[PDB]
Amino acid sequence: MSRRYDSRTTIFSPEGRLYQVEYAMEAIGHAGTCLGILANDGVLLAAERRNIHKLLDEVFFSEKIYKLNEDMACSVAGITSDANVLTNELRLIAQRYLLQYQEPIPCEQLVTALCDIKQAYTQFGGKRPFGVSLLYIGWDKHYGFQLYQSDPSGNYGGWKATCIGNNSAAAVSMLKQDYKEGEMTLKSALALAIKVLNKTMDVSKLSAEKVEIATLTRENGKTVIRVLKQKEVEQLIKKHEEEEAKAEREKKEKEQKEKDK
Amino acid sequence: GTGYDLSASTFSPDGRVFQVEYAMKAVENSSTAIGIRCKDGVVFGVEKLVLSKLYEEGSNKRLFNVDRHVGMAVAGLLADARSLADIAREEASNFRSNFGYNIPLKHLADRVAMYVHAYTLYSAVRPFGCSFMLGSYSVNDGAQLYMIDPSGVSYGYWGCAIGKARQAAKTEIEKLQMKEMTCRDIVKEVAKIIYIVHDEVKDKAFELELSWVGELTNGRHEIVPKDIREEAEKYAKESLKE
Amino acid sequence: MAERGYSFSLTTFSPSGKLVQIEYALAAVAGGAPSVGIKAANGVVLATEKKQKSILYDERSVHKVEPITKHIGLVYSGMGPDYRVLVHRARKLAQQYYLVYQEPIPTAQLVQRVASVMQEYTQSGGVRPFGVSLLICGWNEGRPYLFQSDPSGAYFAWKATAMGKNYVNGKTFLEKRYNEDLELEDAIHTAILTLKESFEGQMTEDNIEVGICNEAGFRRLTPTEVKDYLAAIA
Amino acid sequence: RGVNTFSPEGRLFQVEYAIEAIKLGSTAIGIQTSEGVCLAVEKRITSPLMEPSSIEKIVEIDAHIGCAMSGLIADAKTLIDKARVETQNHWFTYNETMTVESVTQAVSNLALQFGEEDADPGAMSRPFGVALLFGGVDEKGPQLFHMDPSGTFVQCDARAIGSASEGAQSSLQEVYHKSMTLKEAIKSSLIILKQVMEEKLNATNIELATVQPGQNFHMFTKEELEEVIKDI
Amino acid sequence: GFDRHITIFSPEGRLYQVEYAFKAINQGGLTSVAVRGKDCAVIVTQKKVPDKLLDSSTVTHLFKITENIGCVMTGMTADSRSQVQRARYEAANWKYKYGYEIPVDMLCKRIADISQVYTQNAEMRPLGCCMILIGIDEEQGPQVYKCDPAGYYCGFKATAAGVKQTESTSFLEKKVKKKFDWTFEQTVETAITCLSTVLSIDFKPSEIEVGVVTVENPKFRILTEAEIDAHLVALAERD
Amino acid sequence: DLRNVCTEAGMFAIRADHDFVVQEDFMKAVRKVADSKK
Amino acid sequence: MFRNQYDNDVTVWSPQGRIHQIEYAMEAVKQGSATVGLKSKTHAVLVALKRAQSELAAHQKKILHVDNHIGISIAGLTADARLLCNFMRQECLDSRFVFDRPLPVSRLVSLIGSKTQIPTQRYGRRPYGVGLLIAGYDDMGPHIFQTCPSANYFDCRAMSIGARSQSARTYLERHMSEFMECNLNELVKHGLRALRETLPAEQDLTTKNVSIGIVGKDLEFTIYDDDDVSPFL
Repeated sequence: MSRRYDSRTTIFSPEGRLYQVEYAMEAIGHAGTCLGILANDGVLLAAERRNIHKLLDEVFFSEKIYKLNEDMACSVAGITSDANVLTNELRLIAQRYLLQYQEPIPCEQLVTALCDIKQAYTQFGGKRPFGVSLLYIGWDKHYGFQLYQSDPSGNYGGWKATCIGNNSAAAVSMLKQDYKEGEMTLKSALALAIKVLNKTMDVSKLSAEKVEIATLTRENGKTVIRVLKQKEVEQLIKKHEEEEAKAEREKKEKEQKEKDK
Repeated sequence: GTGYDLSASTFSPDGRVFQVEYAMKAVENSSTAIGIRCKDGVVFGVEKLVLSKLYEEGSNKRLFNVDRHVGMAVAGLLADARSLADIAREEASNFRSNFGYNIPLKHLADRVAMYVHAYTLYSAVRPFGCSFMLGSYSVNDGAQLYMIDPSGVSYGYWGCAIGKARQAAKTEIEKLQMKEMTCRDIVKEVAKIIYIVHDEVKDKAFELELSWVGELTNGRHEIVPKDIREEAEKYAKESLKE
Repeated sequence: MAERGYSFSLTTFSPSGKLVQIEYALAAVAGGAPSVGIKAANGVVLATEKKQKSILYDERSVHKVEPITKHIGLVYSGMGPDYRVLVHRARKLAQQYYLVYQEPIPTAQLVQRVASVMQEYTQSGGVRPFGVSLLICGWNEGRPYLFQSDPSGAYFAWKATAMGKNYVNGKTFLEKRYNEDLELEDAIHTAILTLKESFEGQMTEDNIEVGICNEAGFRRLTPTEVKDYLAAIA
Repeated sequence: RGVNTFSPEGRLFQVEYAIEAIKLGSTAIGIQTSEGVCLAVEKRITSPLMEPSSIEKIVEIDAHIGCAMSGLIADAKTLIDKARVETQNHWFTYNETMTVESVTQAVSNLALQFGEEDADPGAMSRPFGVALLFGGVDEKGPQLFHMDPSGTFVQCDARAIGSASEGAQSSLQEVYHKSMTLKEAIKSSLIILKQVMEEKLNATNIELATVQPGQNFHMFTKEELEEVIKDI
Repeated sequence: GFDRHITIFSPEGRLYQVEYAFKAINQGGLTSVAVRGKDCAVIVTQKKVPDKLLDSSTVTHLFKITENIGCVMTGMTADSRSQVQRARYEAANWKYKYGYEIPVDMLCKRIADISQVYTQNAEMRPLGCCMILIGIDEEQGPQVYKCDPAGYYCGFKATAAGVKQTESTSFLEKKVKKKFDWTFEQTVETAITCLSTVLSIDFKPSEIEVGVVTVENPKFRILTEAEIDAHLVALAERD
Repeated sequence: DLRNVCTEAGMFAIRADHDFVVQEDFMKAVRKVADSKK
Repeated sequence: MFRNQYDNDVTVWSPQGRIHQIEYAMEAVKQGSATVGLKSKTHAVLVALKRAQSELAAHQKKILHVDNHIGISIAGLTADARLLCNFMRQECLDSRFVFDRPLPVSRLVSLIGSKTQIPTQRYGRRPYGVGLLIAGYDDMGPHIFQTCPSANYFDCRAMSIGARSQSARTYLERHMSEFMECNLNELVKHGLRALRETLPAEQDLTTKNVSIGIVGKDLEFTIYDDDDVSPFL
């Protein structure tokens, strides 16, 4: 013939969607939890760190958090191998725009480039698809702070707060309740992340080494980028733990007060 | 399914592919040609089966030329042989002009050998199903006879033969002299061999075809038709009738 | 054809969400002769075993450690031909890029290039990825060193690691014995012991290949030098 | 399972399938008479919130050749763009008139490109699913050709193609005559067109056109169609 | 796994198809052997024919790759001949470009890389051949390198070819303890002897084809009958 | 396997009506058996 | 089974080494019209049947003026034939520009063949399924060739394509000797008779289907069309 090797891939069926697209989603779900809380002050970003050992080393704080701009950073959910290829093109387009326009690229435009790549493959290309989701922590000087999300299905959103990674449904629900429309500050947010993070974690002990946290705020330049240190993170956790203990204690006092069972 | 008729760019549990064995079966399935080399030159002779009277030959034969010093004969499918050959003469010609020499027989072979082996490594282009017999007389080297197989194998020969008859012909040939008299004498002798071979093939008529590269031809490639073909025929008709 | 063939890859998404070919390569890795690495902090030690299986050999002919650069070296577990080829392309890329500049090579960048070549082959069909795992060993200044590269296309930092046959068992031995401050001579003693424990068919001064990165990067040990250490503690 | 296949029958698969697709479309009718060619069509309708005013399927290629098309309608939109240009190119080059037939050949070359094999140079994977009734007037007078999805052209004087074609062609025979009046014809055409229908006979689902030498290619207007209804 | 129209990674650890190249690499009955000394490096082969309607003065399985380098091939004939042609071009080019002589080893390594790519293609197979390179270097002395078409090549103290390699290996090891005690010709004699035991044929003047590489010469030459018979006679005297 | 070839030659002699064999019968006999074989 | 296998490989080879593709191609020639070819070798004639699909149609031509000294009849589908014909006309045009010679039709036919044969020898190309009887009046006289989509090139003194080719062949062999190197008139009569043999023979002779085309010593390409054959009837 001239082609007959194929397994009849990357085609439609009575499914009415695409099999391969669907498959990817489950792999996203596996990978460590990442959380974005967006507030009227700053942007809080937290991600939960996977396997760490004592033979393993820390060469950066950056191991889930990657800087795409001097006002953009992302959390990537997906296999490492694919992601590094993808990341480089994304960094590169901002630099084009920077060259011509002579000021930073809009956040929305940078998100638009990623979906365009993927879609081409699904119409026809000859190269298998991929699957990566980014959570965007970003800022602007005429539209204020931005948080976005991207999915490989070509659906991106904007959020006040969203979480993706393991136990996505439960985390989203809790997140919806503790939240208040506006009226949010960083300090409130520090607690909010951990509270939700602990409930998704199975390991009963929480420690500063299982988490990475960062905030992007403004003051100077366009922003100040803060990478939070392990002692500071540990301090937030202990303070927070003492608050969970404290809540529980008040509740027990109320139960005794009603009449004990 | 054997899983390797499909390929022709891979190995099998038999090593080479089934497709390549098959090409070897198809030459044997064809008619019958022989060749005899001597110290004065080399003779080619081939049997052609007659179909019906409507037909006539005028560009389709089984004896083919290479260049204008090279003689070419084949077993297998006609159309494909002609396709190999037109290119060979052309490749030979660019050489001939470029290096300024009148190509060897040996160099020509190498060039063809390489083409066929390349087609065995891929599944893009199905192989030829021919076997080609070539040779001549070189002014300072002698006579040399080669045969190239579709099996990616080629050698220098004293005699070679192909066709259904192959085994049997080589036996008779094997019986005869190394020198084998003079070339002229061989023209008669080859005709007996074909003459006798036809009793074994006989279901319909044949036409006897002979060719030569002779000391008298001065190393050029020519057909032997004319009275010369007919005398050799008379001598066979006298000796036996078979 | 000459441009036809399989445009998409052999590897394919599964309803498992695993990559079949990738899974097989961990097996491909598994078959390798015993490898270890110890980072002596100021130094680096990499070691492996040359199995031997035909008495008929010459010299110490081919290695299993080749210098990419004068500062970084590779050793591996997986398939040998793949290794030779992998070294050639990289070796070409390392020299060309770092003679444009006169700066000496950063470690991470080599890793980024090896992983991409591995990854493009995952992206494209017709050709299959390599089924080797590498230990990128170097030295430079006060930087961290000793890195591992997967046939997967992933990288990680380590202080110590092991490859080859029974990789999990050796690593468990390694984990316990390897702690705190050690010496470059000391790290060699340990690595031989860890390799012996994995398997000894024998050890001679030609079953062992040890190389270090310390003074001015990569230096190749003499056969006598290693033998002195074998006596120093068998 | 190639579609680059010749087929064991040696009768290509894809061409045969096309005829079926055609049996699903409407009915289009042509009678060419002694002087003039008439083409009549069903452009149909279905709902009341639809505007078939918008729709058409009989087009004028030029003011002296026309065509009616039938089948997978989107393909015919591609088909015409190529033809229309090619005709126009001949006017740049010699400023002269093309024959109905020359135009029909040019488009048939383009009918063979299906495959990515080596019998056809690729661009398409499959052919155009449409037949066309090509009409014109020139010095060879009014003529009609039937463009066959089999990438071939046959000449005709009367033809129906469509779902109803098997019946229609039979019906077409009795009414046809080598000499018959043009106006008379239009009434005869109307009768066959009536017979096939299940839906109402209105001037808002059927369309007539003719070409006559005395007035060029003319599309027939609503007011005109309504009058034709009155007569029969 | 699926060998059917593609070749992939398998839990097999090898490939059925790679094994099949190893297995049938001869379809005749030739066997070969090569030994290395510091006085010579010799390859001993056979000459055999099926009939005598065939010539034997052009039939050979020993190739002169270049003046210094010699190559004996064990492999399918079509594949052996192709590879030679490819090599001949690559060597020549290496001479042109570098201006210096091509090392034996260098060729084996270069060729090996060409084999390897074909192992990655599932649109093309590797050529089926084992190539033994022999030569006289001035940079380590004589060198004997065998390749296999897996991409594997290595240099050996001596090696053997044909289908009975392992059997020849056993003689070889016995011998290989002492081999620097053989002078020139006595190398040759032993070399004849180990093929005659395996193959179980006391040779004849037109059945054998000894090729020798000679130290202090850049010659690769196939030996004349008088010398070949002188040896053959020499083993009779010890029987 | 060789024995059959010998006897095979012997059939052809009975056909020829001689108790007298030739080299040719053996050459042909051997080839006849070889083909028939695995 | 494996019918689909043998379609899927155009590189096909079977245990019996057959190539099915050629086989398919032959069935397609037999599906076409009826055509005969005849030559005296000083005149050549071809009676060709041109048929019509239905009553209200009129017959489609199968006699093509390739050149003003060479020509063909087609037998098989019309669409492929057009494509081949452009290549051959242009090959005649450069012969005229460059060389200013007609060029042997024998030499021409052989060249066309190769270019087709080589794509069967690799991926792609389906059979073209038209056979031809190619006539032309060259330097050594007229000559007749049969081109097949198996690229089987043969010169014959007469031939036929169309279902029940064999029938007419047997008559051609019988009358063969009568043909000699004369008479225009006689060749056509035998053709009209012969053509009857190719048909089922329940269909009676008609002047609208038949078409007669001649080339000869001082003749070039001429067609007798419809009624025009009645004078010579």
